[PDB]
Amino acid sequence: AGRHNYIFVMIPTLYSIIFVVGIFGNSLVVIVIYFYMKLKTVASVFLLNLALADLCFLLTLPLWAVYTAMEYRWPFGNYLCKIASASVSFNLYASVFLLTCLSIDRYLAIVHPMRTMLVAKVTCIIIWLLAGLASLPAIIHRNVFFIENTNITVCAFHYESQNSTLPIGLGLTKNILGFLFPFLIILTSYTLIWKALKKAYDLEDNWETLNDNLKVIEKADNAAQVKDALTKMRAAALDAQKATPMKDFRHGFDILVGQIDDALKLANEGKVKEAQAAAEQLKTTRNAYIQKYLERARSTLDKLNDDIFKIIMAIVLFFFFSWIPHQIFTFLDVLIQLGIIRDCRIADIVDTAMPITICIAYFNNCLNPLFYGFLGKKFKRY
Amino acid sequence: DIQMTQSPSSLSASVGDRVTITCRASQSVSSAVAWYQQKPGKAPKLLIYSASSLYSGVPSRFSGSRSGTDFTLTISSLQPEDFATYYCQQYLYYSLVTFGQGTKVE
Amino acid sequence: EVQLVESGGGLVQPGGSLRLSCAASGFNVVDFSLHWVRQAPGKGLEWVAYISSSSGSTSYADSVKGRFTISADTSKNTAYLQMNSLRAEDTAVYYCARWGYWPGEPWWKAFDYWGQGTLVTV
Amino acid sequence: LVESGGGLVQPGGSLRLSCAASGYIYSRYRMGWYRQAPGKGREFVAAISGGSSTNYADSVKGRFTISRDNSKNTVYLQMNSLRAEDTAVYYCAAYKIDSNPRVYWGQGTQVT
Ligand SMILES: CCCCc1nc(Cl)c(CO)n1Cc1ccc(-c2ccccc2-c2nn[nH]n2)cc1
Repeated sequence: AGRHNYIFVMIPTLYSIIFVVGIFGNSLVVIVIYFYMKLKTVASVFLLNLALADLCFLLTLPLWAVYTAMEYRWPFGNYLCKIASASVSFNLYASVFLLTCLSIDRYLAIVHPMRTMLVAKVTCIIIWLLAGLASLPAIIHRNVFFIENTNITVCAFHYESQNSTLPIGLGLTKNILGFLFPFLIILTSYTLIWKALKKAYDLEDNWETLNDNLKVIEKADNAAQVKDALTKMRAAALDAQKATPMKDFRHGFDILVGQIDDALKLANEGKVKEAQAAAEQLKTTRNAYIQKYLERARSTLDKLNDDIFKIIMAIVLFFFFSWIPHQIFTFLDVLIQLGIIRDCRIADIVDTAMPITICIAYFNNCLNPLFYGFLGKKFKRY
Repeated sequence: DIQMTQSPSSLSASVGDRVTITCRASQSVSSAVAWYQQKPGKAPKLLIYSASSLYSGVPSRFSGSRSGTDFTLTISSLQPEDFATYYCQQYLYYSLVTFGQGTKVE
Repeated sequence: EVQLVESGGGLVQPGGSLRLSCAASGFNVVDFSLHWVRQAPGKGLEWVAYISSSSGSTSYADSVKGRFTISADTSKNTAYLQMNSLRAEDTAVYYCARWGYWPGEPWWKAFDYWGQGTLVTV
Repeated sequence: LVESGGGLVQPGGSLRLSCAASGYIYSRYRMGWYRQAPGKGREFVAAISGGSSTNYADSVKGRFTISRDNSKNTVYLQMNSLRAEDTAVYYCAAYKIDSNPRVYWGQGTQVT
């Protein structure tokens, strides 16, 4: 009721600070990406379009700032009530589609490292068109409504009944197309990334154990340090053979263990000098069959060193963390619209926490630039 | 000298129960762990080689898994014929063979 | 089918000698390693020694190294083991087992076929 | 889902425009009536709910009376002196003003 006025008077100032922070940071991001990076990779095109969508949304943000400040007294008219809400919904849809495409591109780049810039631009245009199409409900049904006989006007959503089933659809098309289907694609594209990293790390971790113990054999001539070092090498050779990133990889390690078994043979008798001679041959086998598969493991793990992967992970994680309040509360509204819940408290919590969730959901719009300078060590110099 | 330790000294269970035996190795032996079953007065019989692969002619009750250095043997249904001493084994190298201590399911 | 049969067991005073022989059938010693696993009465299985006929290799347990002499004969498809300077601990049931060579799967199968077992008393 | 009702009548007569609504669109939503005169836009005629006092248009306050019913989940509009330019089509709207404002309209009923 009127008690909510005290908290809600601070909503417009949060909108204003978000607007200024975003309109500065995302503009800087645009100029940085276009100039110091020159859009030389596919990951740059998607991020630049994310920044452009942020610009487009933040341009129409201050209308809602005064709309909440004036306590729902939208004066800008119908031609802006039908475009500001459209801009908000389009921002949501375009941002989530761009994030899904970014995650798919990261998976393809670090799991399948095999002109795509033009393909990126085409996909970007398709994403913008699809987001504009999904913003059609705000294009059509959003309309200025005169409250009572007074002169108060609100950018109300006109559920014209007896010709529309949408009330169920709109609350669900957001929760499905804007958060659910994108989540499955992104989670799948990042679980597959983890599997490819785990296989690459296992080969690198086990081959390290071969390297350190190989150094131990040369430096020690105790006739038992060779046994201890060789035993840990054979166990590492077997483990690395199972870290599949086909016959060449298996045949490459079958000979490798055979040399360790040969070296372990004379370590038993006491021929220390002959022990490291057989262990020295391990380098020859490595350079032939294993080094080819050893560079890919480091190359794949080197993609985590890229600042792009750090930035995209931060952007994707925050977007779905900040949208989990509103998307959950949106589903609650959908259930309450069909009569599933008939609780005053449920209706009250949905109708009073939703103002905060919208601010929370679009809070990420002014935090995308802050993820560039925080994790983009290169971006700091710009 | 990889020491191999078996946790359940003498597992007690009834018919139809699902029993497990846990093996822990001193060093890392990769997946080179085998499980045996010595009925009394008879030679041991191999059940699971490579710590996860069932042997030929062995009922599918026995299933083995490896979690780093932790090797476990699982019997889905404890038939009355599966009452014998189960022995761990690690076979990283020919001269580095060390068995467990024995878990007799009673 | 592939089977392994032992022999040479008996009763002897400590410090005696026995000729524990591990005969093989079905397979050949030239493509398998014939180990020796023993267990004291009521105790767990303990490794003793092994022969690599193809590679001519041999090894022994730490409590057994320098005590027993092992050998193989591929002509008769049988293994051998010599007992020297027996002790009270040496008494056990000696199982001869077979184990494949590293290149391929037969290595991963561990001791897949064990011998019938022979009893040695001191 | 917003229903409607009513019909035509001779000048000076009276009739009860009815409009039933679902449990959601009645309990928490300000249920009201808007008249859309031919060649004109919709204008406020009445309202009975929404946690606020009932409101009539200044041109209809004399002979209009909107009523409700807690049992059958309906709202009735009781016109008394139907003359002048009251000939129009009446929409039964149920608007709830929040951070996602909604206006549930309904099928119009021509009245003459
Ligand atoms: C930071 C953006 C604030 C937007 C906003 N705050 C308030 Cl308060 C309102 C009034 O309803 N509005 C207008 C508005 C609210 C929700 C949406 C929206 C969001 C996601 C998905 C769909 C929509 C939508 N609502 N109507 N058409 N599309 C659009 C506009």
